[PDB]
Amino acid sequence: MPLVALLDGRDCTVEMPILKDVATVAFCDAQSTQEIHEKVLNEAVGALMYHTITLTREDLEKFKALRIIVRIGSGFDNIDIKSAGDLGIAVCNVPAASVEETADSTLCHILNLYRRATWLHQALREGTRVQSVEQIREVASGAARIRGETLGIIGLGRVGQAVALRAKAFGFNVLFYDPYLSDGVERALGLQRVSTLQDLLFHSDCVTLHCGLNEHNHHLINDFTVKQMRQGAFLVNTARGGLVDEKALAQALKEGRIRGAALDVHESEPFSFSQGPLKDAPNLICTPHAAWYSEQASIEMREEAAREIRRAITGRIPDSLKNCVN
Ligand SMILES: NC(=O)c1ccc[n+]([C@@H]2O[C@H](COP(=O)([O-])OP(=O)(O)OC[C@H]3O[C@@H](n4cnc5c(N)ncnc54)[C@H](O)[C@@H]3O)[C@@H](O)[C@H]2O)c1
Repeated sequence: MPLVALLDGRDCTVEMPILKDVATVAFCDAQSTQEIHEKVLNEAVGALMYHTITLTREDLEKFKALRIIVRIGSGFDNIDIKSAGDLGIAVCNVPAASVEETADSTLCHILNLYRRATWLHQALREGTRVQSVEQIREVASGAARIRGETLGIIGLGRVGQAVALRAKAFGFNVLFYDPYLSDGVERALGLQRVSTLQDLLFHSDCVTLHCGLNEHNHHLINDFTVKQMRQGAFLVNTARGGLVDEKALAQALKEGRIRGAALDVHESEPFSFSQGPLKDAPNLICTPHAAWYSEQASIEMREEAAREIRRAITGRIPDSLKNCVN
């Protein structure tokens, strides 16, 4: 049978029953290309991969039989799909499984910044004693009233729309910037749309990123862009690290130009509070790229990825594929 390999993973239990009579399945548990055994490079007809490994043109050229790559997730910026397309390699993803999980994690981070739950809990872990009202106000200093605040969403796709709908219920004003959507999309949803990134940053009290990382938005938030944000604004990023210049963010947090930030993604992952530009940045909440996760979402995307692999080997590429992103 054809060989299909899980590149940056070791567990294939969910995929096995779906691919049993279709392909030989093997895993590499690789963090890089040089960790992928020769057999895979030479014979692999298909590959399943998460977001922890990157495939450049050089890497893709090492596979000699590879005809399809399936990202067990939605973002495929860790792959050079254009070169994959040149090498005759179809690339697909699983766009729907974690939409709600990610939007809910986004709202969690937004609420943690406004309500300071994570920081208040920590203050308590460190032994802070809050006996009087004066003490309560001091320890919770910065906790804000949400109603009336403007939430600026950058990228109104699947997650952006889910966040917008949830945000409305807390009394947030929502605004969004998304240069690729057709006009009128904002009407059906009852949201306000702005024409440029600068307008969105200028009017938002809390900015949330929900765009895919592409060739035109690397470091969308940088030293120039950060200066266009309101004083004391919050930044939330559960989209892609690299959309944000950590150096510009660190300074901003240190200078107080940005009151706080919540990041589930970072320029360099895995993330560490002892390494990088955010080394000793104040008011920073971080999570290990886990916004997408729930037991149900994980199983859902893995079985969908498995089926897509099955369609590619049993059917016709790219005709039989449901989510090829070319
Ligand atoms: N950290 C996580 O766990 C996790 C899980 C799922 C998705 N994500 C990420 O969240 C993002 C949104 O995914 P969806 O929500 O699933 O993706 P999507 O493809 O449905 O929507 C992305 C939206 O961004 C818009 N966009 C692209 N470039 C833009 C720019 N420069 N400015 C404004 N808008 C821009 C697109 O037109 C599109 O509407 C992606 O980057 C995805 O990789 C992260």
